[PDB]
Amino acid sequence: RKDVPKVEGLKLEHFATGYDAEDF
Amino acid sequence: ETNEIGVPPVFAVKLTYPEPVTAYNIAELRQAVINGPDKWPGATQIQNEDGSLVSLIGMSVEQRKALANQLLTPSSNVSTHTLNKKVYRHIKNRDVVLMNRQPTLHKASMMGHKVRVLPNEKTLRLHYANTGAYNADFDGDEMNMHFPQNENARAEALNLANTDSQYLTPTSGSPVRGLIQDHISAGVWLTSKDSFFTREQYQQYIYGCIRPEDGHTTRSKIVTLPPTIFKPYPLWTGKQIITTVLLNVTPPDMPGINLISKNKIKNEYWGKGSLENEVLFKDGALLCGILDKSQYGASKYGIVHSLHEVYGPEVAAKVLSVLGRLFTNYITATAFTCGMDD
Amino acid sequence: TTCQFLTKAVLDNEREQLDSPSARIVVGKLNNVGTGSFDVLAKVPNAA
Amino acid sequence: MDISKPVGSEITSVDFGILTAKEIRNLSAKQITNPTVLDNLGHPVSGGL
Amino acid sequence: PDREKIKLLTQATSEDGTSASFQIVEEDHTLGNALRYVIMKNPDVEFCGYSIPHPSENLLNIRIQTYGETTAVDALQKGLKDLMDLCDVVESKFTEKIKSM
Amino acid sequence: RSLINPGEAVGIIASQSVGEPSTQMTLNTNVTLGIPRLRE
Amino acid sequence: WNVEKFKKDFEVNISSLDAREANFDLINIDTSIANAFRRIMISEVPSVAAEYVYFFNNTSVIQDEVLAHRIGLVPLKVDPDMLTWVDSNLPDDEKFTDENTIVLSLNVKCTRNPDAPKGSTDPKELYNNAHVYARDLKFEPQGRQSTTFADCPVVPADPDILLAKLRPGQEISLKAHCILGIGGDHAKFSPVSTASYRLLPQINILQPIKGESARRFQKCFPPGVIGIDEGSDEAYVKDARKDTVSREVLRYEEFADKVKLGRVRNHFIFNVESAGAMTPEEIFFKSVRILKNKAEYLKNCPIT
Amino acid sequence: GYVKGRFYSGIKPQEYYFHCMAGREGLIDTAVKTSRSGYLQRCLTKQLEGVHVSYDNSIRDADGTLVQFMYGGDAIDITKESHMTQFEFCLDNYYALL
Amino acid sequence: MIVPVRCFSCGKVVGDKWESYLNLLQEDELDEGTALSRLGLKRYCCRRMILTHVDLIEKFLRYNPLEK
Amino acid sequence: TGQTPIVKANLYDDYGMDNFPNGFNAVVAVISYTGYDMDDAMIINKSADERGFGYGTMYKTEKVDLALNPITQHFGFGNDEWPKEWLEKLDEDGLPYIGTYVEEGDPICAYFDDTLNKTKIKTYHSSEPAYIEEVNLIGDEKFQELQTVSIKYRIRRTPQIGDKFSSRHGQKGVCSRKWPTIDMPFSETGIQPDIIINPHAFPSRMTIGMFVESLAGKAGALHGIAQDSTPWIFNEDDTPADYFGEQLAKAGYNYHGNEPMYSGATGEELRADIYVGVVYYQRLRHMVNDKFQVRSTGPVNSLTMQPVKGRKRHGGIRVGEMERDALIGHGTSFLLQ
Amino acid sequence: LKYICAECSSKLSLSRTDAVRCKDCGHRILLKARTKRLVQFEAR
Ligand SMILES: [Zn+2]
Ligand SMILES: [Zn+2]
Repeated sequence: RKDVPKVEGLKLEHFATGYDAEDF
Repeated sequence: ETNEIGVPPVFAVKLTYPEPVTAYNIAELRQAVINGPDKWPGATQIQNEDGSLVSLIGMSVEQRKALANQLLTPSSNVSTHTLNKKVYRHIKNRDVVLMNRQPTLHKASMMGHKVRVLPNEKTLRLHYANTGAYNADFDGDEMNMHFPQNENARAEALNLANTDSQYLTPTSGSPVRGLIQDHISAGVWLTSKDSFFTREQYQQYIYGCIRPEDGHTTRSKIVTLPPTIFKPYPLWTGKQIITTVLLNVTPPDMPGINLISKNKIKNEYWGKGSLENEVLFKDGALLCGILDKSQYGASKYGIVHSLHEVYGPEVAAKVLSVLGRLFTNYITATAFTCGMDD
Repeated sequence: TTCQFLTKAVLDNEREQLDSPSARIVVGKLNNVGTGSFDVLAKVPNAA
Repeated sequence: MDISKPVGSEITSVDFGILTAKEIRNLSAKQITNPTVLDNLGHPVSGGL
Repeated sequence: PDREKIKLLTQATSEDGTSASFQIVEEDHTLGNALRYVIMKNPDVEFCGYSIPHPSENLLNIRIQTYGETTAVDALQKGLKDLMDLCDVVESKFTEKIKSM
Repeated sequence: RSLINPGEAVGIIASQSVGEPSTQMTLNTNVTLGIPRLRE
Repeated sequence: WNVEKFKKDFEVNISSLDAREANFDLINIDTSIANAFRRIMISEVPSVAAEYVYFFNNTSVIQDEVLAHRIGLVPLKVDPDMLTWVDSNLPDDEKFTDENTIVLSLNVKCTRNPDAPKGSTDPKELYNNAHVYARDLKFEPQGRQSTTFADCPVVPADPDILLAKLRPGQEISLKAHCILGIGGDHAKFSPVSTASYRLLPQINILQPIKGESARRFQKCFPPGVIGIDEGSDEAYVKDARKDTVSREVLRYEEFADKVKLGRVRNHFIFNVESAGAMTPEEIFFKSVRILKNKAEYLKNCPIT
Repeated sequence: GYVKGRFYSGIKPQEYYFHCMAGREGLIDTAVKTSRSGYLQRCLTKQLEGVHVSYDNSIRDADGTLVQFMYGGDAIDITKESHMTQFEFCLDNYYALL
Repeated sequence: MIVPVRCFSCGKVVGDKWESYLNLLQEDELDEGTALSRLGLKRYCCRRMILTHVDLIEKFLRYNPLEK
Repeated sequence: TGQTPIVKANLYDDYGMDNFPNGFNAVVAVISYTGYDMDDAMIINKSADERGFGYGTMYKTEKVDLALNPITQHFGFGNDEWPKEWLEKLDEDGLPYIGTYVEEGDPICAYFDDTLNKTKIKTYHSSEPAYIEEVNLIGDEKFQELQTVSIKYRIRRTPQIGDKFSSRHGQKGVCSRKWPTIDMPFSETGIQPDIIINPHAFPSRMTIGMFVESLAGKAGALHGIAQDSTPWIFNEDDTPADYFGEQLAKAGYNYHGNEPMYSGATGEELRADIYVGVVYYQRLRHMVNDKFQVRSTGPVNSLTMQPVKGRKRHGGIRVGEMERDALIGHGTSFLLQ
Repeated sequence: LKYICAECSSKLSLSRTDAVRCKDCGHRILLKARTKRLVQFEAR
């Protein structure tokens, strides 16, 4: 049985309040 | 409150009770008549001394204003001189009303409730603890509302078959009025040893449920408890909260209640040395133990009923209502979830 | 059997003395129950 | 009903009996013999129902 | 001046004053929470807090008990005013940082 | 003080303490049991 | 306690400032008050919105009430300090004047375009004015308006707010009334694209976590959250203002005893967007002053 | 039909099916076989309505006819009972009870 | 029916970024997630709205009672 | 409004359920707060409702034609002096204007009765108004002067406290309060919950599958994906709680989907970062009577005097044989009277 | 000009006992259009 395949390229889509995305 | 029934606006304005006009009420009935049939409180019609009805319908200020001051007029007819006019006032919170949900199997399925008006509701509103009686559920279920029509009736529906007059069922002798859902889970959580509170909170919660201009004052001043923990930080425990509520409520002339009871939580889950399985009330104080469906549900010899025999239905029934708020309060401040981790 | 029992009353010339609750509900007389087991009287002075 | 129209008169007991042709022909306000009920414009036929 | 904006519920109010409760219209937790915390900063308030009798009627109830120096009235003021006297300080400290940024 | 008050139509009251519980006997778990047994 | 001992100590820092929003922290204040500020900037700070909307005619697919409901939501770029409220006692003719309200309409007829690239799917070239945007909303100035709002015309904050769609033969036209009000009523008035705060987490490590346990503990939180020390090798907190409260660390056992996630109940991280009407710093000003005022209104009311 | 699965993790198609046979049950039984006691109650009340406790502690019908000489043979209320014999919780609070 | 005006949980306007979203998944062949990003939808709630639209309006527009 | 479910059942696309939507991806609150949400009840954000949350509309259709027969019934206005105030709710052709508001009693149609010489009117008879939408009028097979006509009526059905709502997980609950978005508990992330469902509606219900949908939905949106949820893709080994619980961690949110929250009123972080997510919810049709009906006094009966049934004609409420007893029991000979 | 065919979409007007039908198609199916009129609405 194949495992339920995880789709790839999971990125951080969340940060603290009042913050950008470029921190990383 | 438990003994209460929520009254939607679109109703009260249509339901009217024929009140006799005299001196004691004249102040009132006047005012009402003015406000007419479309402004609560008020009335819609006047019965003179000869039985004729007076629809304040398409009337405005004046016509009313006048017909008002004519409440205390003599009799043109020497026959009916004994009679006075009767104003058909709106149903106010001072009155009583009959509530029921078919099928009516036991007498608990038809009880009377204190009136209380709630502006802005499209439906009646009922406290939870009652669900045990009528067999309610809040899922598309309707109930009938009946309005007393002579003081003799109201009397019965207020002292023979009201709400609290039926704490114990005829079937056996067990309660039918306790608590449910949020309430159980909440209660205990606050009573665990793990509950701590400072002055600010202490007081705040206490009033957030107590309400002194309510029906339970006991002394025109709210009492308090010395902090269990003094230094370095003055704190009070949950178990004291109850005690605080207990004192400000039970008649200030009767000795505090003393009870020997247990809950539904084995000493286990609490850990070593914990005795939180046993509940020990002594002298209007929660010395040890936690509070459970076994306590404020419909369970014999549970603190509720216990209070019942000692201090009667009222003192009790109220206590509940007042807790139901404190409880729902402690919840709105801390919350109660359930996630994957559970 | 509403109809037959009726015949039982006519053929006996029975006197239904309006006692049982059921019998009163028809006439509307206050029922034997509780608040209908006793009566009310006015202790009024000035009668002698 | 109102709290200002009482009456001290009340039936104590109820009996059931047959109606003799007498009481009937005596209390009756009118005798009926005609099938039709209304004329040709919508009025109570004499002796009608 | 308005009159119904604030009324004293006379029932649970002693004659000395060191105990009294009031009903306020048109005001929820927003004010009740902030205010109550202010009243508690008065060294004569032995008891305080705010009750909402029901969320369907824009009502707000405050209870204030005192030792005896001042009565319910006063305490309410000392706080009522101290409140504005505080948020005002906020506006400045924020103003200067908006102006320098 | 724990007596029963003269009046109470204990009759009717009993008819209730019977008809109401007989609604939990809707299901089935030797003899006759439940709704029928009461019929007899 | 003293108001003075408070003004001296209380402080505020401004993190990021912008036209549409800003970040900042209030420190030493109590959570009750902050919260108050909150409920305000959302439910009590006035703004402009469309109330009554009268239908001259509507022959599109979008049914009437729906249509209305909508635009009554569109953001309105007008300094709500330029208009007065509305007395809900006067009948309809005396209730709506010039300096009282604001008038806007919108009249679009759509037709077929016989000049379409005979083989097009897109409705812009096949049809004339099929799509209706918020830039389509027309300002009709009234008397005391031709001078009042002469400098700053009225325009929806977001012009391309897609409004109505339609194929040829269809049309819409219907002016609408528009005043001020607040969120506590109908969210249309809420002058913010939300705004709220958050208690600044406090991460405190019990014992030193050096060696490899440095890179393994560091990578259990957002970036830069946990920087590794030099020489000491032990981790530490960089800015607790970057924690997402993933609680991650509390999963891998070794660390489930080496720290504790907590709070600093006097540190508030504020963030406030904006629909477009009122710039941020402003929406804040009003709120603070809003409370200040609500109070004074009480200092000057007698008792019953 | 043994459930080697669980509600968290996941049950198998085989299990699921049999599971249906089950949840359909309590609903095929309390719904296909609803017989109301609408007569039972009326059978009793409407005959026993007038039955009551007089002022002589006897239990008669409405027409005087007697059925019992006392309620439970002791004439105790079914509700004032609860703690009539809870002697413990009684001598506790004595001063309150009295 | 068509693009909801504001967001459902904050109010942030949204009925605009419809025509660009489509152009993002179409010309730029970006994924659903990154397209919602550069379009100004940070909190999931806002993202929700767009990610799962049903421009079903265009299904109706083919039933115009004003043509052959 | 309608949306494609974030949590899908793959077979959804194949069967083409997008061409005929039915739900709306909703933000869900797994929590007890207001304390009005117990008894399997639920809670709706006011600011959502107005923002447009699952707003629906109703459509009724009525036919006119006094072909209960040599014709005499013509639509329009006759020369006789009819009322006049019919010239507003109605055009000169005897058919009403398009998009007109009308409640019970209002005119719908105008016609002349040659055998009655009086121009009369069929009215609207629903205990609730509406606006016109359609205008349907058809001739017979050729001249057969107009006789048969109809039309459609738009009836606003804004989500009112009382209608039913339930996701696809047998989670039937009625709405008890429409809570103000300001009193709602807001998230660390800054999100006022759309829907609130109480955790006490779960233990005796066992619908864990919702719990899944949650993290399932949250993620997929955050990343831009439709999460496949067709039955039996997981087995005791690789479980959703993990698979997705990761996607959430790899996105930045807490593992088991836990999110930090604050009390709209008090304003301090609650106790536990209550766990919440997103669910395809469904709006249940007005399958409720709701229609209360009071009865000061009105219509009775010729042979009995007691008021008859009604609801729309203010029919009195029945005191049946059961309640008769109830009262009898207590001992309230008066309430009975 | 108060009417429209539902079939061929030809705007027309009926007289006194006119052809209850389209004078083009003959598709005895009809509908009256929306006249430039007004109703009171608010955004709620
Ligand atoms: Zn949003
Ligand atoms: Zn045609």
